[PDB]
Amino acid sequence: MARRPARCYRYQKNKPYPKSRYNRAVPDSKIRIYDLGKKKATVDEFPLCVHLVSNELEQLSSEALEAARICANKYITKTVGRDAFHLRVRVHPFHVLRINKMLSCAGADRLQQGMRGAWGKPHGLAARVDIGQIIFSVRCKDVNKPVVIEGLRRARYKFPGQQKIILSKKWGFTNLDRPEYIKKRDAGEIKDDGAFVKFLSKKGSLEKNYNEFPEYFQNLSA
Amino acid sequence: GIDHTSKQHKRSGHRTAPKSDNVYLKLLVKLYTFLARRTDAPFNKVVLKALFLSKINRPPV
Amino acid sequence: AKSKNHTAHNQTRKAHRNGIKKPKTYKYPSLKGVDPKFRRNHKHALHGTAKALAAAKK
Amino acid sequence: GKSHGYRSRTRYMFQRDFRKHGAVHLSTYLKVYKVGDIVDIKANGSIQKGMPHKFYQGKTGVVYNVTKSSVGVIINKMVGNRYLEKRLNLRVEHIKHSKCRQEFLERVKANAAKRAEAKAQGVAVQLKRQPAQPRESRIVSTEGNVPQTLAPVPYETFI
Amino acid sequence: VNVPKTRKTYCKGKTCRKHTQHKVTQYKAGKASLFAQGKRRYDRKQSGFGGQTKPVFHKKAKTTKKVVLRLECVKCKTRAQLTLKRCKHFELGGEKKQKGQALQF
RNA sequence: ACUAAUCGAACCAUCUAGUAGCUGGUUCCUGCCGAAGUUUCCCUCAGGAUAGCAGAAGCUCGUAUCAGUUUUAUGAGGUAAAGCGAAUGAUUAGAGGUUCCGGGGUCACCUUGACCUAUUCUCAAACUUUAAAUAUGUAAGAAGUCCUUGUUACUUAAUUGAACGUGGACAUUUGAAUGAAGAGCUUUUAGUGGGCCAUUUUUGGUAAGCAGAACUGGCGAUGCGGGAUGAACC
RNA sequence: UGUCAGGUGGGGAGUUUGGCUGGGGCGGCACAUCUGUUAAACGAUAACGCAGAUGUCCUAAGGGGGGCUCAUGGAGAACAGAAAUCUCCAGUAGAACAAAAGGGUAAAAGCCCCCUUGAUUUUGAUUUUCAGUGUGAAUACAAACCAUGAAAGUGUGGCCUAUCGAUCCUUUAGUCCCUCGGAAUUUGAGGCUAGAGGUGCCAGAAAAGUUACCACAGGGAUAACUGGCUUGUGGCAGUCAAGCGUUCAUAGCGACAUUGCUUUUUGAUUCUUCGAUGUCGGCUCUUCCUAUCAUACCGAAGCAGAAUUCGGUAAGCGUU
RNA sequence: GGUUGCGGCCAUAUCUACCAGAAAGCACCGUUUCCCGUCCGAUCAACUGUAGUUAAGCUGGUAAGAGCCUGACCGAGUAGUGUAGUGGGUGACCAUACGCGAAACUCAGGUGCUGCAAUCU
Ligand SMILES: [Zn+2]
Repeated sequence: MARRPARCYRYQKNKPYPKSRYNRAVPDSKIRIYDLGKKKATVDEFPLCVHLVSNELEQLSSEALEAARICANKYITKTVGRDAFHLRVRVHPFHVLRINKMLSCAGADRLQQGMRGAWGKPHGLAARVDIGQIIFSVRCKDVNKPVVIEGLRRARYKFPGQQKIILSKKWGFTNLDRPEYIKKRDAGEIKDDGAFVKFLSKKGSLEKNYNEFPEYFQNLSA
Repeated sequence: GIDHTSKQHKRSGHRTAPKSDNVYLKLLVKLYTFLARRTDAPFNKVVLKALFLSKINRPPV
Repeated sequence: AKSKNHTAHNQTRKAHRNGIKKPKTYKYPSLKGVDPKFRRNHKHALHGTAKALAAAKK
Repeated sequence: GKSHGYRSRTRYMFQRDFRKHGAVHLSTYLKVYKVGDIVDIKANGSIQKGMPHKFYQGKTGVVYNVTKSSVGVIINKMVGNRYLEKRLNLRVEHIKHSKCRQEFLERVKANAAKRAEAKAQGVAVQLKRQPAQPRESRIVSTEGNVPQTLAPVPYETFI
Repeated sequence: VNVPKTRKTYCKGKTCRKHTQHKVTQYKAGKASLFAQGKRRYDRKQSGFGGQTKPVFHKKAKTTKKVVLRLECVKCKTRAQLTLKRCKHFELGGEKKQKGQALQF
């Protein structure tokens, strides 16, 4: 069947209806890959973190995320190469939209009842977003900043509503502000773990804290 | 335009005069209306409001 | 044909028109359902205390 | 269709609290209930025999009957334009003493106590409670406490 | 459903007043026994013209009968009735269960 | 088809003023009060009975056994929110670690097929630690408090206790606030039992002046000023 | 031939031919019940809302008591392999509890073992549905008698929330009881008290269709027309730009999305009309809109000319 | 102050590692005539407190311990929500006024407390 226009399912009209054992017969989401670019770079390689944040409360159709993801990748890749960035599609397609299946054939009024038992069958998936929630997060080196904003600008155009390109003060995908993460990385409380980093807590078994973070204890002692 | 907590123009709901036609039974009420009003004795007030009772409310003694 | 199934509109208006009123609790509630063992006492205890006050009244 | 069984819509009213499942603490059967006591109803779901209906959970009423293992509670009930009286067969596992009434009782002993000394000396001992009165005047000194000014903070994304 | 041929239950036989041994059977309705008051009335009403005059049952929904048990006190020969729940198939005291038994087919 | 302008059962008279849960109509004035479209049951859904809302007749008393109210105190809830480095269910990315219960490449031979652990992203009406707001139960005494000791076939080992008591002492306040327009009770009967809309919370639907719900208030039954005009809006 | 009986007997007679329902019919049961959600944190709350289930099953899968802990994972043990049985360790329950779901349960409400019938009698009170009616189900008791346990205690069926039925009539049991009225006896019948035979349309008629020959009462409480709400569907338009276009995204298109307009379709609805608004198409005739096919004047092209394509003002004028 | 028997609240008590335990007590421990029970005196039962013994168990302590329990002007007066507006916004929703007001997070603490009885260097 022809895909219904996104104008119909724009708003958060219905309560969440996710894939569960009560929601059995549903198709799969169009978006499957959520992390793109040089996704396995360490945290320091990509200091700057940019977010594409929705300013309104609507539903992002699952495939609209896939549609914007290919566009955001494609400008970014061809401008600064394959591995100059790492974009993460934060929000996920869990809300399963419903379609009431209809017959529009000649004289379909006979074979179909209209609104009797009009509970809709699953039509697709969409991502529920509220105001201020991040849609896209790209992390890259700071000189790449013009490219990622423009690349995010092209991705904004696949989304309904208004979205904002905000230059987050955090150090990449971390939860730490730039000047004070530098203090933390310098003091040596940070071990990479493939793509993200480990923090040393003031609480814990000191022997394990020593196992993971020998450099902190050496740095203080020295 | 005021709110009305209770029902307005609500009759007191009690018999004020014997709605029997009996003239003699109205003479007694005329006498006791004067006594109930012109005395402080609660007894006259009681008998005055017992003369108005209907036949079912004035059972034989 | 198709009539509205249920509507509690104006239901609380109606109840409060005559006022929602307590059952006007009285002293000495009914000994109804009270423990039959206890009740079969209270007959005798009252029977004893009445004659005791009667004898006291002489 | 539609169901209104004896215990419908009780997915969470008869759940035992977190880490409070299992055996009822043994003080429950030890509390003594006398006719006239004011008790509330909180049906611990663990004990299935003698549960109250889900309407009475939280309803506080007096005890009118005391039985081997149960007590009889009177609860007023909203039915149309009148309150009905509901006498309930309640296992003591589902009830506990009301702490509201004992607060009033201990106050009464406090009122009687201070009235007793008021009989000797100090008439007009002001029995009745007083709500929070408007605060009286006072002097606010500034020794070491100069009023430090504030300014509204500029908007920052903070993200 | 299986219930034993015997049961130790109460017997209000004016002499027992205590739990006594019982012999139990399936309830039998018994012969219709014409000359009953309804049958005499019904024969009078059916005789003549007008065809069927009283309703005749047609629509059947239940497929069970509440089995009633004809409790019979072994001593005083007093008969009492006990009812059970509905049952598609019912037996009287046969093939007593054994738990740790093999898979006999 | 035709059977006297009458025919899928003629015409005339009567039973007959047949029956109607259905349609139309139901005649003077003024005054006071004044709704309902909801519960439940019905071969019930165009209708009834029953409860409710209203009137009238009042009756018993005289400021209370009160209240669409608040405070204080003490309960109850599992919604909104929040949570997944918390359970179940999902979920993206990686990082580190295996019995001869699979190396698929030289026998124990690096050997890409695992799960487990420390993280990371996003969730949930039929998930949840926790958890509001509003709404909600009770109490705020004189039918109470305290002391003395009588009844019981009930209870205790007991002349212990439980209930009811008997006699004694309990105003500036008889034990929070505000108000009370009188308070409480009965009888009886009319009409109603087609509702609709607005804010907010909502369910199905793409949506609807759509269908169904919760709270409240309105229109119906209502004029008057405003929105040029309008049943609901101010 | 008369009477009675059995059959046959739409020839004929009478009558019925459920309800709900986004018109009705079909379907379905939303008609009696249950769980979770919807249900908006007391309660109550609907839809032909969603996920489902019930009309049974059990002398044990009831009751009491005793012993132990289950799912799983890991380590091991000839056959033995992932999975035959044994042993140990970790094991907050991730198992089981008859059956749908939910709640609840660790010296247990789970597995095994022993005994038992309380799944008994008399009734009454109370809770839910609620009119505070009945049925159903359930809670607490009392008088009894039993069961189990050493006892406390528990037990008036299933761990709890569903598993079910009025008057009449029949039949069975109990009281050996009352009556048969002019006395008596015995059968017989009728009573009283406890059930059963069933009414699932589940507060309970005994009930098959058609009407295009129809009629009546009505209904816009309800369709078929239009109109109105909305625009899914159809059409039309737009934004972005992966690419096609030899090279080049945008000459012309344009996938992936995404934003709108229209009532030129079909929808959904039941607001207006059922004491009638004459129901398609064609003939004819007028006007209007522009979302322009031609013509006027233009701009753009992968427009040399000509043919064309796109777009602008433009509905004046034509459109057989 | 320790121990035991019975406990109340039911992790501040739990869990995982290490250390310590005078006296008493607890337990481990020794043996199967009788009772009793099991494939198996391992469980249970009996009997000796005798052969020993802190290795356990148990109790206490230790851990920048997980957890759990408190607080915090840490988050946060945030999210949310009651009321109102001829408030903004096409809408989605948002701000405001009068109120109430979380949770996660972070920090700071703590790791049982008692009750009856007997007993103990
Ligand atoms: Zn007998």
